Amino acid sequence: NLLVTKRDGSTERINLDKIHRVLDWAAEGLHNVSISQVELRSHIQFYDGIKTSDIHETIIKAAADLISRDAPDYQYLAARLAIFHLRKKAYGQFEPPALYDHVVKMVEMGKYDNHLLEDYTEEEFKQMDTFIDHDRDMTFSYAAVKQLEGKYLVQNRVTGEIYESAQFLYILVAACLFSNYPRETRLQYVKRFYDAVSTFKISLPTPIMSGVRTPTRQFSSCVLIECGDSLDSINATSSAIVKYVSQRAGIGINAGRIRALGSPFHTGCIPFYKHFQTAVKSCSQGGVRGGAATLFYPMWHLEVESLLVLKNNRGVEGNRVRHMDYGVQINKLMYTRLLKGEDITLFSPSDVPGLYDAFFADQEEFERLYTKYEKDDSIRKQRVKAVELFSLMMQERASTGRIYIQNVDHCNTHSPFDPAIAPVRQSNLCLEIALPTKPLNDVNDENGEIALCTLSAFNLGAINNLDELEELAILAVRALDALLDYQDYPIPAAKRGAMGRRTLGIGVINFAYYLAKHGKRYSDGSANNLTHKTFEAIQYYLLKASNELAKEQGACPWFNETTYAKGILPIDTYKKDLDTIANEPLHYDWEALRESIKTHGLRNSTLSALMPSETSSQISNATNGIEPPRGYVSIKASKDGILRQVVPDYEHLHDAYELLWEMPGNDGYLQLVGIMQKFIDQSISANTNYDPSRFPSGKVPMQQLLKDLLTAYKFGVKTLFYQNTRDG
Amino acid sequence: KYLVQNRVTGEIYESAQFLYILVAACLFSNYPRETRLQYVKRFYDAVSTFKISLPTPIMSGVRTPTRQFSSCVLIECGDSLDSINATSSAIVKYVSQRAGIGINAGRIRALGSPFHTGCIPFYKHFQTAVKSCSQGGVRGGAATLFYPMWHLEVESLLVLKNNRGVEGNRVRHMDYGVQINKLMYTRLLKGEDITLFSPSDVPGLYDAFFADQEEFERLYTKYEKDDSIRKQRVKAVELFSLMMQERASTGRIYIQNVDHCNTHSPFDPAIAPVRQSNLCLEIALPTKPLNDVNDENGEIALCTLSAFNLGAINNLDELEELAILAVRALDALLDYQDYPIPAAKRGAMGRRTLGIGVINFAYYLAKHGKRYSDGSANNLTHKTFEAIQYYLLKASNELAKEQGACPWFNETTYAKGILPIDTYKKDLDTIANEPLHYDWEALRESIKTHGLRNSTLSALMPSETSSQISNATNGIEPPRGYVSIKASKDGILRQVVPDYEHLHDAYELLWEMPGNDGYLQLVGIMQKFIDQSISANTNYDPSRFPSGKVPMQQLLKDLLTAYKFGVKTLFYQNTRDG
Amino acid sequence: KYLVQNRVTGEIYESAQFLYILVAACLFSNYPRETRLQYVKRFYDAVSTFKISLPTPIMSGVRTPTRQFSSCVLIECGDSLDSINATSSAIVKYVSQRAGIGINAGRIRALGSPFHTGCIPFYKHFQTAVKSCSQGGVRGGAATLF
Amino acid sequence: QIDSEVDTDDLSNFQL
Amino acid sequence: QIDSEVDTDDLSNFQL
Repeated sequence: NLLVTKRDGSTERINLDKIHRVLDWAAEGLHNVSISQVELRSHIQFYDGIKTSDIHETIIKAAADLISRDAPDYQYLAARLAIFHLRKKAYGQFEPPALYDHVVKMVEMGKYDNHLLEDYTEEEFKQMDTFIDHDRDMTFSYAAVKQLEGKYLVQNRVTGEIYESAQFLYILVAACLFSNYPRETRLQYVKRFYDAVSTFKISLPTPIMSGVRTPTRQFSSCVLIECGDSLDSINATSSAIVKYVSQRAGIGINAGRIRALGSPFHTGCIPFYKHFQTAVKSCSQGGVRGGAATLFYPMWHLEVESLLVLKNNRGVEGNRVRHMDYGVQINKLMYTRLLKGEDITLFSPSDVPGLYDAFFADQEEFERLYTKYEKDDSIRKQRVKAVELFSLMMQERASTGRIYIQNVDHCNTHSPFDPAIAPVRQSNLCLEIALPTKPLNDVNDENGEIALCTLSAFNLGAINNLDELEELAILAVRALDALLDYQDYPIPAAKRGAMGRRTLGIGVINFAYYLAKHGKRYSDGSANNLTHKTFEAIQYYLLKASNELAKEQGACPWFNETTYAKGILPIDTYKKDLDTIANEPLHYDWEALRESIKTHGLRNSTLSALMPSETSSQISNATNGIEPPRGYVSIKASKDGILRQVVPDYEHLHDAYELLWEMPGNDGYLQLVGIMQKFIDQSISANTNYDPSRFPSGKVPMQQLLKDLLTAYKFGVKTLFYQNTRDG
Repeated sequence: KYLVQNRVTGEIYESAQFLYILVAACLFSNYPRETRLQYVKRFYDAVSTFKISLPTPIMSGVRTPTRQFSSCVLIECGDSLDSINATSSAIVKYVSQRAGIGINAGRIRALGSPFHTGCIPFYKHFQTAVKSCSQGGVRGGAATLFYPMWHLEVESLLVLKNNRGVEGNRVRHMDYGVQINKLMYTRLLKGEDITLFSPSDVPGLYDAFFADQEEFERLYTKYEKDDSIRKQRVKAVELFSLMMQERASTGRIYIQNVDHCNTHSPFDPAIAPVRQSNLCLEIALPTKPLNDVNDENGEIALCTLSAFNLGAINNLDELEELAILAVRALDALLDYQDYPIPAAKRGAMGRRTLGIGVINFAYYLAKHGKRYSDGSANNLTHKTFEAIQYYLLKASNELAKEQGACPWFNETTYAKGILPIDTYKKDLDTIANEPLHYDWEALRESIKTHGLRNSTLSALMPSETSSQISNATNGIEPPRGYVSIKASKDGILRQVVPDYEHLHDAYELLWEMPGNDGYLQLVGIMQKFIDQSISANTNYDPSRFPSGKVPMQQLLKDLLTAYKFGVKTLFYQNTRDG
Repeated sequence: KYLVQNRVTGEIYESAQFLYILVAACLFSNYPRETRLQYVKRFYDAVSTFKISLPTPIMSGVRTPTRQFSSCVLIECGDSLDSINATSSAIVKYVSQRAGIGINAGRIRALGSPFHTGCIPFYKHFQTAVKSCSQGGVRGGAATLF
Repeated sequence: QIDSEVDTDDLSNFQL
Repeated sequence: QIDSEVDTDDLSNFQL
């Protein structure tokens, strides 16, 4: 027989057919999946008086455990099953309620924002309800559902109850972001946006996906602070870091201006760097669990040798700041001292009038001032061979993976900002963001400027042609722009940044799949032109939308600080050496655009930035950002058992894919990054990769490391993010 | 190991067929002229064609001047110095003759009770008794020691073989069986406490533990409430994790479900309760503590073992003749062998207990195209062990007619009309529907009238030596792989699983099983018909679990799957590396 | 360790001169009245003025309900399992009453002799017997093996 | 090795 | 790990 405990409390015979029926519905359309296999594996685990919820997790996980490259469709059989369990868990049945009914329930329960009911009428809800296709929950992969369940759907912290499905998330994120539009266009926008996201064309960051609809207003997750050379400013920088990390934000600190050990910060940078680290980790489980930062400094800082080794797992404690990453800032002069095998002179910023500023803003003025200050006896300084410092940096970058490079001249010669007014003098946690900053001198100092960015990405895998990107750019740029007026500003300097420039950073996911589906490869140059054509489409249509929005609503108050304001487009300023690696003609009318921007302005001083991705690219089953996958199958560790995600369309494309460690070397990838940088407003989270078993005696030569460091400078690459070294 | 040879010169004096024929002659030598040489022939045939398998000391010694063949002894120790001295002396005698031992030292009183110095120092003394006849102090002599889960010192006993710690808290060269019943498991599900008591302070708790679960309920809650009684509380999630964390770490902390052993047993627990097991957890027999080595009122339990080769029989009804042959041989053996300790003779003469198992279960399952892990084999297994128990009883019933039932037959349930098919864990009803095929009521009446020669007949034991000689899978276990490697002076020994060429895709290998569930369903189905217990393993592949680590949750969930399906004992845990 | 006392309440019931006179009393109790108390008087004098010194179990137990005063036992083991066992149990009994043990295990036959296994496995066994009534690892009960 | 964490509310649903 | 040796005359041939 075998009895079954229900949700109420009484038994009743087990309904083996009801199961096989749900199981049947679920394999709808999928190929290569055995239903009997799933029953034979779950049913053996069923015990007399087992409860309903258990039967249901048992059959999900059994579907789940069958995911392999050979039978990838299980990915979906397990999802649909989980999707089903989650409907019953939320609404007690399959059909979700009417959206208006649902919203009122959620508001009274205090889990949705009441603003939703003041902003839309029941008839407007009844109409939104018609846009919803609840059948789209059927298209998530299983690794997707696991992420929804854990990070996205509105739920219970404590009891663990789940209150909404995915289509209710998408529709309400849409309602909220587009709620202030006028009646003529609003619900058209809500529909057209809802569609873009629920079909995986536009991807949103976690705090947006998790919080837009609920009473919260915290969504800034990406802050950039610059610290001045005074106690007040360090106190201000620290306090600001504190505020922002309490709200789960990654931070880019520029502490380069701090004066060196034993200057007339008398006790030097390191003790102040430590103080930043504790600010950063002020809101973390044991002192490692959330809160993250990258700190920046110029390569010529007097204490650089001592800063290069801060996260080194050897050494003594008063010389170690290990729970932060660093970006070393380099320009053409340094690299020239490297090629010519001469020295680099270190100076403390406090002793060299306008060297620091010329570093970022005017490379000639730097030349003049550097050689000038080198010659002057009265100035405290320090010489070291340039082969030495570069090796030290590279030896550290290799050892930890996380000593990063900013090429600060590229950031200012090829940028949306004019460096005489608003220079880019740092990046953020992941090296994709590049924005101007002003140091504060109190937390609430109004003359300060901390930089924020609001992020997103197109799914290159989901669009059927480049011109599909027009609508998507419009949707993306409008949503994130509404978001800016919507979210909270804990620090006045941070509002000034966001209100004054309204900067955005929209990237891509699914580059690798995209490359495969057009039968190209990272490593050999076969993809240069496709990549050039693609990022043209991208930048162009992102500007076009921001231009159109600037007409309808006003360009951004500090638009006149940009190059764009003067008629200078990225296509005028890209590193000229790219000319030698691609010949793809421009396809779109950039002069029409030149004039239209110059006249009407832009809503957003920046629009593009290539960021890393993991959560987001799981939800759509897409390759991560622009990176080649390590393998065909991803493994995540989870209380619910092993999570597997097979790269999109494996069965047809396993020989199309170029996997990470199958690339002969870094050269094609960097050519591809550099081609993106021709059109991207900010930077790219660009990796370097080294397989030790490709090198004599299993050891990576300092020669290849530097030769690659220069390949990237030459092709105009602004930043280098992680180094990955494979084991064996 | 088998052929009669020279210790020193290394000369070999006989071949295998001379072994088989003389083992047969010897065991059947007292039969009358009309039947003798027919029995010798019919037995010789059964063994030389690999249908019946005999243990090592029988195969090695029956024909020669020796008389030592007991290789499986169970002692129970009382709570007094005399008894520890008696238990120890008995252990000494028996290990000199290469015997494995099950000690029950559960009755020993706890540290600082009115054994004033506690169990551990006495446990150590048992260990040295055990190893008294061993090369360097690890080479031969083996034992498993038993205790109830509620013993005051349990936390200190759970960690005895732990490779960390200090020496006066470590007994590492013995295995342990922790004894559990329904109450404990209930405190686990409900996440409440377990109260520990020293057996000396709790009148009839120890006895009710094994004999009467209700009387235990009543007495436990009663003693929990009483302030005057030395006791100790601990969350039940804690103790269970500790046990399971130890079982996992060493492989060799074993479980006895003592209620199952007494509610589903050939013995009536009001007269003769089962209060322990043996070295390998397959044996389950009643014992009485001695108070001197030669104490006549003592009872140490012995069993004489064997097994059918499921791979060698062409049909289930071939098992009739084999049961007759098996049961008659081992019965003759009982009158034949020596008895170093009077208590041990009383056991063997009074109940004449046997334990006949199987080898080649895995091959058998393959040859019928079934699998451990998925439930495809439940019914075949149910049909098979029916045949087995039935025909084993039938032969012991027939032998009881010809020669007399055993003197203590009236202590069994069988004597009262109760068959195993009346007493099996009812939850098995939900995992198989195989009808009984044999007439169990005809059998009920015939046993009740004529008796049994042997109070027990069945016990599923591990096997290695025996299953090598016939090229059979080991006991009831799935093979780790298709090829076995042994280290040998003569070079590497390889044995490929029987009929590989045809059946490599039939076999379900150990580490190919999704988990423990089907196997435990199969063990539980055997336990419906087996007189004693089963040497049942649990298995865990770390690379099937998030971050290569086996969750305490699965360990306990399996511990309960086994209780539910009525499984009496759990023997080794195997954890694969990588 | 001499004065009669409750070992949990920590109460002391007697004093040193009661110890001395009453120990005299018990050991001379069965003497003929013609001479009894005279003996009792003189033995008390001798011990109370430190001229004669007595062993602890006599000093702490004589006068009390107990009768275990043997602190000092010698056992000879023969070369046979029964002898081993007998030796082992003798030890266990005595060490549970606190005695120290000398043990002659010299005649146990050597390893390899036609009991194939030799002295050491049995010597471990005596050791565990000697310690069978002691805390754990290094605390109480002692022996010397010859 | 072993994952210490034990869920009692999971367990409480088992019948012996 | 990493091979300390660096060739400057190799390098001097790179154009930035």
